[PDB]
Amino acid sequence: VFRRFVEVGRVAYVSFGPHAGKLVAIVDVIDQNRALVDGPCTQVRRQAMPFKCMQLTDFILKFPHSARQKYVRKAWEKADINAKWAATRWAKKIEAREKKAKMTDFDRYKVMKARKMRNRLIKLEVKKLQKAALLKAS
Amino acid sequence: EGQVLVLDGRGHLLGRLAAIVAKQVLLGRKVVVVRCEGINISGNFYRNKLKYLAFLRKRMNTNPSRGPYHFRAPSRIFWRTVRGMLPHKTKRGQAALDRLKVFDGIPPPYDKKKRMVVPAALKVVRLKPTRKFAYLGRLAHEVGWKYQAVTATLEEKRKEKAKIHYRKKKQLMRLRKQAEKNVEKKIDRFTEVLKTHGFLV
Amino acid sequence: SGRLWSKAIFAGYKRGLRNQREHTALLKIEGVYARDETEFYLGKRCAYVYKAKNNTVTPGGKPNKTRVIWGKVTRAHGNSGMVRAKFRSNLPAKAIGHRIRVMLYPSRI
Amino acid sequence: KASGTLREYKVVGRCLPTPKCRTPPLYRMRIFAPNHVVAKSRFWYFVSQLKKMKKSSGEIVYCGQVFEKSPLRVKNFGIWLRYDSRSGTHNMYREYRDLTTAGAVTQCYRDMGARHRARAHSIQIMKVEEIAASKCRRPAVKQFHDSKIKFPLPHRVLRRQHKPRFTTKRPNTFF
Amino acid sequence: MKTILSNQTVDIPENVDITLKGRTVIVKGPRGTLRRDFNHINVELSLLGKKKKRLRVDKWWGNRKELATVRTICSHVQNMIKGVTLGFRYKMRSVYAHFPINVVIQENGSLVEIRNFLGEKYIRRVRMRPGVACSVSQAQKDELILEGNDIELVSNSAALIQQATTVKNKDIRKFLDGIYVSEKGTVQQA
RNA sequence: CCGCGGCGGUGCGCCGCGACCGGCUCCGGGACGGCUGGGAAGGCCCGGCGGGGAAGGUGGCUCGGCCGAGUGUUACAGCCC
RNA sequence: CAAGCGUUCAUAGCGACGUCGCUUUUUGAUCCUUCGAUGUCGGCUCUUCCUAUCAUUGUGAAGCAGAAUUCACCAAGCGUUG
RNA sequence: CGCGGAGCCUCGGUUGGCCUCGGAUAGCCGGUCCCCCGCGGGGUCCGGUGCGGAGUGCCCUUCGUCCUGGGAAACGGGGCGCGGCCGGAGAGGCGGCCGCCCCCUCGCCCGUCACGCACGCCGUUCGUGGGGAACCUGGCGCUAAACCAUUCGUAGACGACC
Ligand SMILES: [Mg+2]
Ligand SMILES: [Mg+2]
Ligand SMILES: [Mg+2]
Ligand SMILES: [Mg+2]
Ligand SMILES: [Mg+2]
Repeated sequence: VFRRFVEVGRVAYVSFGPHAGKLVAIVDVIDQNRALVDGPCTQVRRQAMPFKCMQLTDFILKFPHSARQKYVRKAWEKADINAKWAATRWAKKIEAREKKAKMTDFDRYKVMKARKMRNRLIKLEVKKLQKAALLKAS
Repeated sequence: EGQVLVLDGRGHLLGRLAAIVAKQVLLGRKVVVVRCEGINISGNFYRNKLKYLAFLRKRMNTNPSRGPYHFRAPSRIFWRTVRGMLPHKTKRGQAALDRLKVFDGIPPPYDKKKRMVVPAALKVVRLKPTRKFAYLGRLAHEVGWKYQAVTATLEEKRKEKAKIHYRKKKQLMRLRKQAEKNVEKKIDRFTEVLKTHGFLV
Repeated sequence: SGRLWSKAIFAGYKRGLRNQREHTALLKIEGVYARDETEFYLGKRCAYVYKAKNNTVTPGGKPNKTRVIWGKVTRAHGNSGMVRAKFRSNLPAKAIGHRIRVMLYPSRI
Repeated sequence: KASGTLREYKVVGRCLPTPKCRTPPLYRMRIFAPNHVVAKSRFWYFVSQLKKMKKSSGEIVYCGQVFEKSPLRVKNFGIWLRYDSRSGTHNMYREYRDLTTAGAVTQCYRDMGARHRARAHSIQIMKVEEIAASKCRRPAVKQFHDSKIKFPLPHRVLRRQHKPRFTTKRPNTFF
Repeated sequence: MKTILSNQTVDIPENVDITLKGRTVIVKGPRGTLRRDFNHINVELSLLGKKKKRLRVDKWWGNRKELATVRTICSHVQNMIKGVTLGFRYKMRSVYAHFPINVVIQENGSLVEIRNFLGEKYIRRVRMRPGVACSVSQAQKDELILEGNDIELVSNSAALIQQATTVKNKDIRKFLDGIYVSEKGTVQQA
């Protein structure tokens, strides 16, 4: 059973291609592999764009089925995608990948350290929880 | 990557896998394909049986003990298909095959190692869902294995065992997560520096 | 105290099918599967390194058992992030599917 | 003719003037091809069938793109077609639902390849024309065609099957 | 041509309670419980009707030959519902010129034992499948009653004895003897 | 002899660097011409003139908590085209 | 393909006038190999393969009641004699 | 078995990752208040994740040495430290879990000083007590069979075999 019903107005994140990593309102469906697509506030012209290069989100919005930019400018703008996206779990694990690649050798030295002691302060508690789990078993 | 490879044959495509194995065998990487019964083939069951039986009739008339060896175990069957994709007349090709190693079921050492999966040979990916097939296990049987029953009962015995480990490992993670929450203000300015350059979010 | 010499395999020497041309070797660097990827590996020194039987001199050292053919990556080799490298002496074929050790120290960052 | 992605290299050309006839007629064909040099060549194949006209005895006056008046707006392209099968030579109505006359036949040429093993050098376009909603016959097209139109992308394979050429995780295909 | 959608709703009665584990439908009514897997056919089985009123099978990016199957799943589900409410009854009437076909059920259903078809000494035996209760009728002379919940199982089993009883090296235009199915119906009719 | 000053030849053996130049293979930028004096689009609005899908609609039916959801039809615009 | 025969009825079984093929166990063409010569006909013995199935196993046909018989399928498993 | 000293040679390497099952028009995990079974397993309910963050795009562990004199962290680690009980057999070869001795006080911030600063240069670093082939110390065990010859034939050319 699916939950994402490629409508007139599924917001879709463009997995890849010339406009990778941008949201896009599917204005209207052309064919069995191509949509008429537009990302007003994410900077993507009304153009054709295939279902293979796009993945799609729980979000919908409500322009009708060949509305003309100004009207998908709104419906995006209120409803407010670019803030609601960024409270999602997408946006925060994207913009994490981002931040690892975007990481100087310094940063990485810090983490090496910060991890180590985290992973000890976490470990000593796990050891102590098994002590309490063994004394509970007694 | 480096070190020894372990590939879990289930859900793969007999030759599609073997081409990928054989490339990396020739680049010096040690591969160990496991669980070859599970390995599966495009075309319907019989098709490939009929195609195997065609193999079995191919046989050196004037003496057969020289003639082609139609090994019956899936390990061996696959080996063959890998081998046909090596230049095995030559020294690097035989030196290659030695870097390969192939089992029916999943043995000592290799039960006890995490283990990988070639999506580009993986059946769910490479095939269409409305198409027919053989398991090299059942193929191997109807051609003259003796050991489909045994490698079943042993793998059921291994699965039951592995499940215990999976469940105990499951129980340690539940301790990790509860112990993060039971100590989250003397690691609350380390976890900070993790999530800032991406790690752990 | 670690890599530096970054990990790579020597795959074949540049070849057609009923020919092969032993100047240029084909170098399969680890973690590089695209021709976009590979523009770092250009110009870098590399080394097929061995030991063999008789002792030989070692700069900053005593005479060791180790020797090296000592080369350089020229350019990329087809879509998949393979690289072509020509060493000073030609490579000895023994090395096919072994290590060679591509460095950083003619960096261009 | 071959292909790439076609373009409307529209063209007009007179049969150059003799002493007897000084102002001979001009004729726009919607020649419909991959560049100029062929779309030039392709009116004259085409005109030489119709008129008594030829590369010696003529001139192209104007050749130039006609380039889409409505390329952000999806449209129901029909095409009174003609081809040459291995047997005979055959007329067709066919519908493509692209948003741009050229791209619409770009389809057609790729299907005549596939649905009939007809190569471009055998095909002839009589005329493309965009059609309204109604007056579409082909159920293939006649479905994309509604308002509350609805998909999932059911058994979505992974591509990037070589980024991780191997992995521990087996893929996924429900999304 | 791929057809964007095809679907069908089965109207489930108030007696029964189907509950689908993903794709696998299980059905429990008065009579018993049945199960079946559509882990091949590949469709989307929703149970949309609240209280519990509709099975709806979708099909979705399907070309002609899978569109077929929408309706076939839809059937093996009705066919289950009729089985677990009413239950089926295939009757099969033995037929002859001469040697009386001499039937005798022999555990509960299970063994259907046939002496004398066409004077043959070999006593044909036939197993039923699990859940298929054969029984020799009354209110009629040469007539079996195969009761069961599952159509599939009940009609192999008819056919097993209908086919076990076949003549060889004759005119089967003339030699019209054996046991064969006369009436596919139900236990309870309503 | 100490200069290793200035000139002319080299390198014992392994090497590394630099800057000109030839040929190449690449990679960043930035400025313009034309064109159906480009098509397309945007924004701002405005004042008009028409047609289709189809409603913040209405209505037959369904499903859910008047409202929300589904289908069906006339089509004006309080959507859009 | 099909005009007929087959009491009737094309096609159970057949099937004209035509027409499309294989096959290399028939003979021809040909002259590519061999004339510093590859032992030239039959018989015996002995292997193995093919099917272009004569038997037998399992089948579908008949103008098959039985009996007996031809048409065909998988089929080359074991048979083919004095 | 342990732990000792030289030296032919043959090479490949230059952190590890210690684990479910499988599905794919679906899965993952939590928690059960409740129910059944043998700390577990199965069930039902709800709550989370699901272009997956108890993510192989993954996790871990560190990588110039020690001084000493603060904070954060504090019983961690060791002595081929030493005995006993496990569990693991598919071709185990590995874990695991318990006493006692002695020794050490290490992850992260910081002060504070130090280590041949070899005067821009190469095979640097380890898996290394590698694999194998030759020889110098102690304790405990060890203590042949095979072939020939002969005989026999159960076998025969000789060979082979009983
Ligand atoms: Mg070394
Ligand atoms: Mg008879
Ligand atoms: Mg007649
Ligand atoms: Mg001779
Ligand atoms: Mg035959």
